[PDB]
Amino acid sequence: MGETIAIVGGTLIDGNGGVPVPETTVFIEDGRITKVGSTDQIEVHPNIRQIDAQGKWILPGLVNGNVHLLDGIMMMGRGGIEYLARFEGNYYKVIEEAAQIALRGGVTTVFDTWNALEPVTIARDRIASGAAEGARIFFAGTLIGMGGPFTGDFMRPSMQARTVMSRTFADRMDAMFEVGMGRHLSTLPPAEVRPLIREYLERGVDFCKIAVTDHLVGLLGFRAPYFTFSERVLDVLVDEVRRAGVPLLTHTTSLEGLNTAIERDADLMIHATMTGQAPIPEETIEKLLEKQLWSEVQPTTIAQQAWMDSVDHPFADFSGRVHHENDVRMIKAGVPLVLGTDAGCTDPDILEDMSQGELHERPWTLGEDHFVWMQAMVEKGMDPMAAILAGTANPAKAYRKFDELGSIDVGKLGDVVVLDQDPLADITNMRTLSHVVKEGREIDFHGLPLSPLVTAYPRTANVLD
Amino acid sequence: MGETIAIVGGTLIDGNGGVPVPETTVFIEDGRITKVGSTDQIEVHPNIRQIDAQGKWILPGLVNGNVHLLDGIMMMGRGGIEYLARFEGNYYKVIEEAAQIALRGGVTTVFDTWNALEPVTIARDRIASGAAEGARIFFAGTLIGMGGPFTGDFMRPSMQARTVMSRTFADRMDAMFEVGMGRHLSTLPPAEVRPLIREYLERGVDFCKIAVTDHLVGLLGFRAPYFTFSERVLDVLVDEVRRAGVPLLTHTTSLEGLNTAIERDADLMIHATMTGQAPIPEETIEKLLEKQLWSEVQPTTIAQQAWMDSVDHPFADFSGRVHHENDVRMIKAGVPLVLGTDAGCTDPDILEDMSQGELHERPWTLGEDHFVWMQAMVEKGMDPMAAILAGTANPAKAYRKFDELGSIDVGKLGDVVVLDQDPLADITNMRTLSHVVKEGREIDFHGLPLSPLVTAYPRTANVLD
Amino acid sequence: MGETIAIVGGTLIDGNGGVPVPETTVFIEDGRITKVGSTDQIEVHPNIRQIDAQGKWILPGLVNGNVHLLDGIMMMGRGGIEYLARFEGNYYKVIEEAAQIALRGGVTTVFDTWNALEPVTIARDRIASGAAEGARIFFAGTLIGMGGPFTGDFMRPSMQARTVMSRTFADRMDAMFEVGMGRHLSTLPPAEVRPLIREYLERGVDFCKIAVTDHLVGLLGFRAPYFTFSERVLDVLVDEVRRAGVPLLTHTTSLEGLNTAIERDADLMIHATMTGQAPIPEETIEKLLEKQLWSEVQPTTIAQQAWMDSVDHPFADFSGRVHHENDVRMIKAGVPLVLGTDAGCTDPDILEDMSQGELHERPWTLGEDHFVWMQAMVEKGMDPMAAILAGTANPAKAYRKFDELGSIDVGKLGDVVVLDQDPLADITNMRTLSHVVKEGREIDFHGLPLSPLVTAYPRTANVLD
Amino acid sequence: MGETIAIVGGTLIDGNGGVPVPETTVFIEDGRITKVGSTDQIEVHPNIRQIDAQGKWILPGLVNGNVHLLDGIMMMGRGGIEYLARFEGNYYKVIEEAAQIALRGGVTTVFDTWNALEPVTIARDRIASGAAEGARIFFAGTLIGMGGPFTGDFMRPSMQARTVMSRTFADRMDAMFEVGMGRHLSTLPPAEVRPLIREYLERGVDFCKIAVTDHLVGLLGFRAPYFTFSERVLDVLVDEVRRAGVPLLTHTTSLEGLNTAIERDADLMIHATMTGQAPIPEETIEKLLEKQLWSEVQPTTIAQQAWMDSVDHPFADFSGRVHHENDVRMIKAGVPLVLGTDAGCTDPDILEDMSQGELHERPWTLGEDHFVWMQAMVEKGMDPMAAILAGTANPAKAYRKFDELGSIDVGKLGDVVVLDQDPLADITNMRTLSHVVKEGREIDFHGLPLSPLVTAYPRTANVLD
Ligand SMILES: [Co+2]
Ligand SMILES: [Co+2]
Ligand SMILES: [Co+2]
Ligand SMILES: [Co+2]
Ligand SMILES: [Co+2]
Ligand SMILES: [Co+2]
Repeated sequence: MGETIAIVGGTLIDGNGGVPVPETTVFIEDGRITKVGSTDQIEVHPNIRQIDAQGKWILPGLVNGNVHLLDGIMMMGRGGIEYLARFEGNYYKVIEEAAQIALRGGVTTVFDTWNALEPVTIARDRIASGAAEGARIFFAGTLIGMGGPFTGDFMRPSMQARTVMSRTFADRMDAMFEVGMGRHLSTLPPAEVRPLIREYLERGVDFCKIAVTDHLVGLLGFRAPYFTFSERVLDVLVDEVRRAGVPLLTHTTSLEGLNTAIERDADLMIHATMTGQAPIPEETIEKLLEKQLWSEVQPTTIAQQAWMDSVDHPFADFSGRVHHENDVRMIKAGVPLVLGTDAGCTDPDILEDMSQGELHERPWTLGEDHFVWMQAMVEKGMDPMAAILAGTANPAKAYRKFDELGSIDVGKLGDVVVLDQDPLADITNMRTLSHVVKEGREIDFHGLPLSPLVTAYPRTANVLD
Repeated sequence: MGETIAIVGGTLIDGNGGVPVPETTVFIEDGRITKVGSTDQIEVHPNIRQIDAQGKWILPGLVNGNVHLLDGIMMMGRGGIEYLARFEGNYYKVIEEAAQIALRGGVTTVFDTWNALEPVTIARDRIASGAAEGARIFFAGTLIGMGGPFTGDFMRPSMQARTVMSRTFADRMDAMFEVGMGRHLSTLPPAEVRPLIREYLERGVDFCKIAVTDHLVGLLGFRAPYFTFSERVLDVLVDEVRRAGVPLLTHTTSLEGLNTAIERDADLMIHATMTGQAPIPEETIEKLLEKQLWSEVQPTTIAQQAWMDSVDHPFADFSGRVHHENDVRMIKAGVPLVLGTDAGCTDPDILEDMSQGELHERPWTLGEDHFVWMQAMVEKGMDPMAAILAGTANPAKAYRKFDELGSIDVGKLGDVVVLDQDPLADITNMRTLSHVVKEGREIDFHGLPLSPLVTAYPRTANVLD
Repeated sequence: MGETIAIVGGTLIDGNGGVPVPETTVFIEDGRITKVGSTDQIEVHPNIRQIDAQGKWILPGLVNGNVHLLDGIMMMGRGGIEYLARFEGNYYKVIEEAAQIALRGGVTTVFDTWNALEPVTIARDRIASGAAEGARIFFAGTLIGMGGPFTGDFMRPSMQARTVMSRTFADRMDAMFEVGMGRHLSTLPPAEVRPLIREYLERGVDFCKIAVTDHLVGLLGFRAPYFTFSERVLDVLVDEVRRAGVPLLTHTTSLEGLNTAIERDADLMIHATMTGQAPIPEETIEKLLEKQLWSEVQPTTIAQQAWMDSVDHPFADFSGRVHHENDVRMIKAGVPLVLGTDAGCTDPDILEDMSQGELHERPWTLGEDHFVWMQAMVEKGMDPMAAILAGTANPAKAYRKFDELGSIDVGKLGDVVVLDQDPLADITNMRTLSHVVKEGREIDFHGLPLSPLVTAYPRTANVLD
Repeated sequence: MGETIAIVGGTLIDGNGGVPVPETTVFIEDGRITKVGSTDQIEVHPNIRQIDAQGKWILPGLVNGNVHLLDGIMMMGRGGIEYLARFEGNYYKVIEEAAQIALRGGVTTVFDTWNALEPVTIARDRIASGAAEGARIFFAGTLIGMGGPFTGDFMRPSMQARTVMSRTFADRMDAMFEVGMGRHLSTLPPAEVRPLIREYLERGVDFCKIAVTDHLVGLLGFRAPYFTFSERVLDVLVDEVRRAGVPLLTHTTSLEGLNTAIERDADLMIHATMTGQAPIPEETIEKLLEKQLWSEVQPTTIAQQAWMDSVDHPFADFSGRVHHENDVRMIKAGVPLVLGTDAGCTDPDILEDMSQGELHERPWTLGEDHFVWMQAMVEKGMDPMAAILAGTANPAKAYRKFDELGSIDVGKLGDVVVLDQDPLADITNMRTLSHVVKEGREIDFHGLPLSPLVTAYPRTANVLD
């Protein structure tokens, strides 16, 4: 799948954190970066495709450490039934479309931390083999110990999908997301858990995410967290994940969940600063610093948060108040940080419901969510370069892919983006994409997605042959 | 549109109620009945297709006075969202499939008293023109003064679809069912109602059904009925319907509603015997007998009603108790009765939820509903011949189509069915279809529907190209 | 129960609409007004109690044409169960306390248009006989054709009390409000309705209120009104009310309901300008003018309405937008208008839930609601004198009590209030009460209610003997 | 506090499990047992009150290891609001009434494992001091880590009290049950949990019950259990409980919860056999046998469980199926068992809702619950003597009160009951009480409760002075 190209004469930001290098040239052959250096210092035979990066900035291909290519954030409110019913038969194409939408924003690698295993496998495999366009996918499959989209984990007091849908359909959806690893694992002794997780890991996942704490925030609010498992069952899960040799992700929503994750040396802790609206103790930050563990955080911009607060939004507490303070203090301490957003490609019927306030700097809008993330983190005092490293090298490191991707270095995959303006002068300039390259192949990124499916709109009631 | 055929040597039950005529032959040319006579009295040039009816019974094509080809009854519980979301783009084909399923049951003409106008129009016109297969369709479009499937008229206290769906989708679905004739009509002065119903009737409906009473039984139960309109607004609606020259249907759920419908000389009174679990007064029945108005009734069988009562079903009061007694008394009195069922082709995911008891002699299962109706009515004392007429000639008379269909008479359309066993001996023998003929064309009815859509099952999550 | 007193030397506003008379004296003997005229012109032997009305204004005792002394507005949202459970055993005392709270605001006569018959009878009879303090009560008992507080008439989609209370208690409350005249009347033929309403009227009510339209606004919103009865059953009810010789009240929520009420010559039409957010036609206003019928209207102040609109309040449409326009146009046409508010004495636990915006110029706060009403109507262009007549003579006339009360005239009951400042200069000066007299007895109105019950607060968990 | 009496000539079942000792006499002085011996071996100076026990059986005062004197089980369905609103002001008297109803059933000591702290304190102290009648009370106060009756811990998907009640009342009720030890504890670091539980234990509780697992079965069913706290927070709680010198109780709803409780050497494990409908592993039972820890279990009888299954009751899985099998296996293994029921004195309006089947051998009906427990356990194979010990000596042992009560031994409190029939011959004969003695004082137990409060019925709407 690799091709050959040269990105010529731009200011290079290679993702290793150093001072940027002007008039630099990147040379990619057969997918891989072979030469990085000064323009005058190396030659481009004109049988070779070139991009003119003069006056422009060269960055590695962007990396999102947490997306849902079947839109999971939606399923936690309105729209789950209609979306899943509408696209049954085509989930892998929904996933490919979402990957393409991510690619349209410069993101060449996505890490999907919750999805239905079958279609995300199909889509990853098709994208890897050139059979389909889109960002490179690595996935967890399901979240261990969490129920599917029609269980309590996606209910609200006034929103209970199972009251208005067939049990059969609901069960069929819950099964394709749970894959046998749902809430019932909490009823089992450790020796019955071990084989189930061992078998699950043999199914081909790139990493494993465990629900250390509950996923009941839609039902109970933010200040009543639980643990999904006893700690010895949790340790069973963790040990089997280590046996399988894949990275360990955690889902936590309390201070004690966070500490518990830290003491398991999690490779990546998803929304680590979501802590039941209780402030993270200095001790916990000191552990993150001593152990050099990666925390993913999911912030809101000043504007989005203010809008949320202005309408008493139900998820105003997800990133607001004490969690905002957590983000600020984590930044100021210099802990290892990873970009992730829970973003997905939201159904247009649900988008059409939304006010302009809801849409402006919306954190879950796949394709723009990473721009917004970097903006929000910089609004909280993060250094623009660190913010770029967060969306580039850091997730590669956390997921153990930094030998293949995440920085522009010889031997690594030729994923690259070119920006018209300086992202270190203004982080919103990350939006100023003009070229996108994946494995040395330049992408017509403005013409993505190739075959609109979810994003096809408006919708015709009776399509005539 | 029409073809030529002859049905030979069967006992004729012609639909006019007379003594059955043995060793009879029916001859059809270009869609029209040209000869009815004794067998040995008419030659069949044997280049002409023949059906050997010896030892068999010949009936007119069956007629159902009330169906919903988009399954409305379903939308009054679980399944509306998934069903409408899954088949958006294809509603007319859902309707054609249901029409074919009706045809598979011996029904050559269906009267649809609530549906979405655009797709039922498309389907009717394509079936009429030969572009699609199915029973002949006549329709009301919407019910004047009723809300769409995501309004109060389909809610239950613990079933509120709008709480878990996008407003945009809900609104789009309510608009294609309401077509501007929803609950808001109840807020208008008469002079502003007039143009809306005038314009509605210009959209090509075959008849018009008015909500004399409410449709809130799902929300409030059976003992709290309302009137939808004032008397003078009702005067406006009725006047405009009569001026458009189409039959007037009514929806009534109370004794006063029924009386109000009788006083307007309604052409057909849908579930006339549903009257708030209050018994129909003798004077009302005597009004029905004197004005000779058609009542559609929707009974349950003994087994079904008993299952319903056993599991304390929400709609046990639809046809149970006082409504059963109403049915019995209407039968004994000999009022004019019409077969109708509110049946539709139910989504297989919803059917798969059902127990054997729910499914057995289920009244809303399109394709078997009319058999079950006749069984149920004969269980209550109806004369089998009367029941057969209720499902052939009587609907045609009520809808003013008896000049074209509903009996086997010279000049009428050549819609015919053949049974292997005597329906007058045992009404369940209506199920023993061996031949079905529509407008002279014999139908391969065991092979319907042609292109399973709703009824395609099981459903595949990811269909590979 | 009458006593003797003289109100000396104040500017008299007698309620007949004329220019106010300065230096006037009102002389009451044994409950009745015996002399009204110039101060110099008549003598007060000093064995006689006097109030010094110098520099002050003399008005008749205030009259509220619509209250609920068991707080009905509350039962339509949160708090019904706890209130009714807390005060079972003492409803007549709740009612007396509320009457006393009305008296504290200058209101000497209240008309209660929905309540539980037994306790409102007990309280009226006790207040009339001196056994208990409070405003004079006249009542309807229940609203004919409406369900009790635990039926659909007080439900909202997210508020269903019967899901969390005993059926037994709920039924017991529904019975004491319905008194057999609930929703089931809609299921009956006219000849079965007649005796039930005839019997109900023999139970001792002062007037009868009929639910011409539905009471489902909490469940369905404002733009889906129904009629409770067929018009001939409605006419049965109306005729029996005329037979009984008591005033006819109507509840309407649509233009057609309003017209229907008008064509029955209703003595008082409660919230007549509540019309499904459709504008009242000129023709309907012309009928009100030609027939000189009384309309009660329930407006909001500019401030309260703005607050409601600022928080998307669920009952923002009760008096806002088109209904505001209705009020304005009714005022500008000069139709006969009556003050009423649906106000009650709200449980303090429910008041404690409320923001300051909700409480400021709240229309349903018994004891201040009439001040607010007059303010709101004057904000809409009503003449202050007409606004005073609306809360004084007009309800007396509508309910046919103007021969006994509602104006200061010889022969009438000696109900009087004294104000410190001029209500014709600023209508909020209606708040400046300094004396209150009922049947010639001066009231220590600042010390009401005598025996706090509902208003007793805070509430002690364990009261020790 | 104590009195003097003698019980003469009965078959003694003393609570220590030995062979029953015929023609025995028990002698009590100033509340204390001083003599147990053969009849003809001890003289009764006949100025001393006597109970003729000839032909009768003498048992220790019965003991219930788990009740709720404010009826908690009720609050998990319908009735919480009405019950708490109706009796605010009088909670301690509700508690005393329930204690008296326990006493009416032969129960002289009750252990209340969830209640509101203030009123249960008041009631315990007044019963202890002679100021009120009833069983001796020992209490936990609240359940550490559980929400109050208007939190998620008492919700069902279609039962959300807070949707129809004032926030103020709900909050006030949640505060008096939680006492600051609610769900928010799960958000805290260990060092901030420590002072709260330290201070909680200083408020005078007799023991402390910890929510090891969740209390969301009403909301999520039985197969989705969680842990309330991390291991180290649980360490803090347990450490502080042990340091306060009171018994440690646990609430567990999973196998891992049960194992976690066993590993902490809990003094009593409440509904130990409720384990997510997953069978208890043999190794857990063997742990119980080796550590000899007390398990409270809450079974259903055959009839009751069968009624429950017949009507598909929400709590059929509380004691049915795998939990029944757990009970059976625990009985066969001979683990230490304690009688407890979660029973309370249920509001008569709620009882009046119930069918005969619901009421028959109902496990939560205080005053009969312990009889039903013993019946249910003997139905599962328990030895009647063992069952009797489960309801006398065993709770006293688990709560560390066996030095004072639970057997008839010299030095212990003179709590005694007399039966007319042999409970070892048929366990239902535990119902044949003829005498009840508390601390030497014979109780007029047929005359309890003294002052019906909750149980006063029917309820009068308007009580005239
Ligand atoms: Co060269
Ligand atoms: Co912007
Ligand atoms: Co059958
Ligand atoms: Co004199
Ligand atoms: Co003010
Ligand atoms: Co029994």
